[PDB]
Amino acid sequence: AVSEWTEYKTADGKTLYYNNRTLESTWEKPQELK
Repeated sequence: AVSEWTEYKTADGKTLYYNNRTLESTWEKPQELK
C-alpha cells in the first residue's frame, strides 16, 4: 500500500511493517500507515 513500510500480515497473527529507515520493524501500527 505505502512505499515506506512493507505490509506484512498473516492470519497466523503477524502485523509487521518492515522499512529500511534503520530497518525499523513496526509491529505497532505507525502513523505513516493506516
